[PDB]
Amino acid sequence: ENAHTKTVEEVLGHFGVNESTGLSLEQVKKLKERWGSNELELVIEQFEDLLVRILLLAACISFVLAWFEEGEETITAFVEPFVILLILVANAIVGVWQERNAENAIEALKEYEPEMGKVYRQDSVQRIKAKDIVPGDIVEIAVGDKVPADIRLTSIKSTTLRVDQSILTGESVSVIKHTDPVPDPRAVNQDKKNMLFSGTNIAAGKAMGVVVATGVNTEIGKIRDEERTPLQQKLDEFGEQLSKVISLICIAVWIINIGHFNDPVHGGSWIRGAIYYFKIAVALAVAAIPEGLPAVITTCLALGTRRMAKKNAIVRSLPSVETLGCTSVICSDKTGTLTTNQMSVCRMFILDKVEGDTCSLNEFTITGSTYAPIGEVHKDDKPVKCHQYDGLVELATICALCNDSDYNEAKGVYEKVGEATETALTCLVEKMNVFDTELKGLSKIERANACNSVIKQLMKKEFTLEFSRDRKSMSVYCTPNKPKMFVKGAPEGVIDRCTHIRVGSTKVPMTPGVKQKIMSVIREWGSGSDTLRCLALATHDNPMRREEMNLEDSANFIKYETNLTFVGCVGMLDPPRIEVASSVKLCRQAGIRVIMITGDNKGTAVAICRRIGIFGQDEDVTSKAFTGREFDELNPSAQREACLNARCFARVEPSHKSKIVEFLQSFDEITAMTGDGVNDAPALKKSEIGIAMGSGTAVAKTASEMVLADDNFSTIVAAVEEGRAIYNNMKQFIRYLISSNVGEVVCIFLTAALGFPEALIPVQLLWVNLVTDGLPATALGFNPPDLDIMNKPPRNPKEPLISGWLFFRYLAIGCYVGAATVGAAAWWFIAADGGPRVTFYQLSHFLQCKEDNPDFEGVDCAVFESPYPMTMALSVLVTIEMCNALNSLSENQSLLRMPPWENIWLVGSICLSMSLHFLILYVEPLPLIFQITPLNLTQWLMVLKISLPVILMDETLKFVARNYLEPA
Ligand SMILES: Nc1ncnc2c1ncn2[C@@H]1O[C@H](COP(=O)(O)OP(=O)(O)CP(=O)(O)O)[C@@H](O)[C@H]1O
Ligand SMILES: [Ca+2]
Ligand SMILES: [Ca+2]
Ligand SMILES: [Ca+2]
Ligand SMILES: [K+]
Repeated sequence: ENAHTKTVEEVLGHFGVNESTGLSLEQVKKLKERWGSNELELVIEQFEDLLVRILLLAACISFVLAWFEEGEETITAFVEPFVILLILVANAIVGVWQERNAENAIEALKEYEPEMGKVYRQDSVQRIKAKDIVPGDIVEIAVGDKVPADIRLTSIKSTTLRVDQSILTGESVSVIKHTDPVPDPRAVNQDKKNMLFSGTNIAAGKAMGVVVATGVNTEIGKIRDEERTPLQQKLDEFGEQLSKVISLICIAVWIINIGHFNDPVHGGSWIRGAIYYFKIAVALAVAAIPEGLPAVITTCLALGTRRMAKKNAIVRSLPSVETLGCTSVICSDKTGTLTTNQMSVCRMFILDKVEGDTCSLNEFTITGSTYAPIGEVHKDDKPVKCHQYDGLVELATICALCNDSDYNEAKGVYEKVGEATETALTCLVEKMNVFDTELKGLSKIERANACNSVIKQLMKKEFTLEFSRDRKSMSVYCTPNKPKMFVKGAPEGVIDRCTHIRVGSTKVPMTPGVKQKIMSVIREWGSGSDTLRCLALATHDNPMRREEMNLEDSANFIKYETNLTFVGCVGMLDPPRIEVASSVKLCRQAGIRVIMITGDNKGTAVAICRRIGIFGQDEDVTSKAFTGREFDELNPSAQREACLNARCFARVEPSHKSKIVEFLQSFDEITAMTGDGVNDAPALKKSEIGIAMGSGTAVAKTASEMVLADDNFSTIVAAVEEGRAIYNNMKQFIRYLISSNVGEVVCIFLTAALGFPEALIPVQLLWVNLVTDGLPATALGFNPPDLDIMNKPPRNPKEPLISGWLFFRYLAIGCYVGAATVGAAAWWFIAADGGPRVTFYQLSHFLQCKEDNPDFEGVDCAVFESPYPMTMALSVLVTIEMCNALNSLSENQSLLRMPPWENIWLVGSICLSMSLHFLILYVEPLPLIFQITPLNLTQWLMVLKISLPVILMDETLKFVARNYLEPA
C-alpha cells in the first residue's frame, strides 16, 4: 500500500484499526505473516596495503627467474616464489579468521539488544522490539526516540513537531510536521510533511500515528542499498619510511658487492655475479620488510572489538578504539550514567508553621525502594494518614497531573512508562491514598493507576506546557471536571519564582527567613549521605486565562510562572552504580582527570564526587566546582583556568556542555563525553568520543561512538584499557621485527667486513623470513595486557612513535643478534670438532684457496661453501630470533614476572616454527635446496648457548627501564 495523501480517517479505515485500542494479537499475526518482520574475495583480500605490494612484485620477479629453466638449480628456483607467497596468504587467513570471529561477536550482540518501539495494542502504551512492528500498528514516540518505520501521523500531542531528517534527506535543520493531507503522490520526500520516515529522529514534540510500511517497503530502506586514526596514516608513513630505508640498503649492497661479481663462486663473470647479488638484495628486502603489519592491525582490532562484545559494548566507529587510549580527561553525565537509573520518592516535607524568621518543620518518609505502588507513609518512626493534610493532597495533585507517566506479566515486575524521574511522582501518589479509596479489589495493572485515575476524574487536564531545560520547570493548567495552575521544577529556580507559601491551607507571602528554612533542608538532603534529588512543588493561585496566554514560545513561559505559591518539595533516591567508585579510582591512577558535567544542583553533585572518588572526603572544594550561573560569571582569565582544574560542573545548559568540551579541546585535552539524553547530544557530537547507555535516547546513541548494552560504567575503564592494549601490541610488533631484522643487516655487513664467506644463500635468507617474520610476529597481536597497562600515563599524538631509548634497544639487540649468527659460522672455522681447526687470525682473506697458497697452508683444502658454517649461521639466526619473540611479551616487565606462557598463541607458534625448522633440515629430500643437516649432539648445545644470552640482553635493559621509565 502507498496510502499517503488522504486524511487520517481513510488510512485508519484502510487497515481497519482503532486509534484508542489498536491491533489485536491475531490481527498482528496475519500482518506479520504477509509482509514480514521490520528490518568473499574482498573479505580474503588484505593485500591492498603498500607493504604487501612489494612482496607480490618480489614473488613475480622470482617467478620469472624460475622460468629460465635454470635458477642455478632446477628445484631451488621453484621454492623462492612459494616461500614468499606462503607468508602472504598465511597472514591473510589469520587476519580474516579474526575478522570472521569479530563478525560473529557483533551479530550475537545485535540479538542481545534489539531496537525498541512504543506501540498501542489491544492487550497503557507498551514497548516491543522494532522488528515486530507491522503496518497498521499505532505508534507514539517522543523527543529523542528513533522512528522505527514509516508512520502516517494521526495525532500530535504538542504545539509543534520537529523531525531530524539528516540520515534520509541530509537536512541538519529539523522540519515541522503536521497531520494535514498533501496534494501530490510523486512529490519529493522533502515535501512530505505528514509522514514519519524510519531512521529519522524526533527533534521536538510528541506525536502518534499509524504505520504504513515495514521492512523492505520502508522509504529509507529503498536508498540504503549500495582511514583509521592517522596512526595508520603514520603507519602508512612508517611503512613508506621504513621501505625507503630498506630500499636504500638493498641497492647499496648490490653496489658494495660489485667487486665480487667475478669470483669463482659465481662462475667468473660480471653478469653471473650481478644476478646472484641482485638476489641477495631481493632476499634481504623481503626478509627486512614487515609482512604481518596489515595483519597485526586487523588482528588487534578484531581482538579488541570482540573483547568489547564480550563485555557488551557496541563500537559504532571503527577508528574510535585507540582514540580512547590517548584520552586525557573524561567527562560524564550523572543521572542514568553514574547512577543505577532507578528513581523512587523516599522523603517529603511540607511547611507546618510560619511566623517571621522562625519556621517549624515536618518530615515525611516513604518506605520501599522500587517502582511498585506499595509503601507506607511515616514520620518520626510513626505512620501518617495524609487525608487530613490539605497540603499533601495538593502536593499529590502536583505529582499526578503534572506528569504523563505498567506491570510486566512475564517477569512479574512494574516497569516505568516514560521518564524515570516523573515515574517516581506517579508511584508516590499511589502510596499516599489521600482520598482513602479502597485499593484491594483492583488488579495489579489497575492498582498502579488507581489513585491517578481518581485524580484524573476529579481535575480535568486542560493543556500542558512542555518541560524545558533552561527554565527548569514544567507547567500545567487544570480545571474541575464539570465545565488552578501548578508547576514543578528545580528547587533553587522555583522558590525564587514563589512569592507565597501555603501553611496547611492558608496562603501567606514568602518570607526570606522561611525561604532559607526550605533551602537548608534541600541542601542537607542533597549534601547528606543520601544525595537526594529535590523537586520543588508549587501552585499558581492566580491563573491566567487560556487564550490570553501564548504557547508558541517556550522561553516566554517564565512570565507565566510569576507569583507562585510554594506547596512542598519531595526527595528522590537514585543510588550510584556499584562499579563507579572503582572506575574513577582507576581513572585517577591512569592520569585521566574525571569531570562531572551535569545539570542538577551543585550541592548534590559535590556530595557525589566525594562518595565516588572524583573528590576526596579529606579534599576540600575551593575552586574545583562551579554552577552554570557561576561558570558564566568568571573572568576570561579564570574562565579557561577553571576548565583545567575543576573536576565537576553543575547546573549547565545543553549549550554550555558543548562549550566546556570546546574549552578543553583548546588546551589540546583529549576528551570523552558520556551521556544518555538529547541534552548531551551537542556534547557527544563535539567531543572526540561519545558514549551512550543502552537505556539512553537513540539520538545520544547515534552521536555516540560507543553504546553500552550493559549500562554498567565499569566498561568505560576497560574500553580505554583495550585501546591502550592495541597500542602496545603494535609497539611490540615493531619492537620485534626491527630489533631482529637489523641484526640481519648487521650479519651480512659483518661477514664482508670480517672477511669470511658470505653468510647465507638467497634462499636461506628468504626462508628465515617465512619462519621468523611470519606467524610468530602475527601472534604478538594476541599478547595479554601488560601489568602496568592502566598505571602508565596516557599517549600524546604529538609525540613520535619510536622513542629515543627504544631506538637504542633496537640497535643494542640488533648488534648481538647480528654478531651471534656470524660468530656461530665463525666458530665452525676457528674451532670445530667435525670441522677444521683454522685460526691464524681467522685467515681474514679466504679468497686464497689454491694451490697451497704460501704463508697460509691450511690443514685441509678449501672447505668454504660447506653448509656447516652456513647452516650454523641459519640455525642460530632462527633460534636467537625465536628467543627474541619471548622478549616481546611485555614492554618493560621482566620475563620472570611475565611468564612465556601468558600468550598461548605465541608458544604454539614458536613450536610450529621450530618444528617447521626441524622438518626442513632432517627430512632427506629437503636438504637439496637447503644445504645440509647439521650435527645434533654438539651443535644444538652450541646454538642454544649462543641464542640464550639475547634474553639477558633484553631483561637488563628492562632493569634500566624499571630503574627509570622516561622516553628520552
Ligand atoms: N520533568 C521535570 N519537571 C520539573 N523539573 C525537572 C524535570 N526534570 C528535571 N527537573 C529539574 O530541573 C533541573 C534541571 O535538570 P536537567 O533536566 O536540565 O538535567 P538532568 O541532570 O536532570 C538530566 P541527566 O540525566 O543527563 O543528568 C533539575 O534540577 C531537576 O530537579
Ligand atoms: Ca620479513
Ligand atoms: Ca542523564
Ligand atoms: Ca626476520
Ligand atoms: K563524537
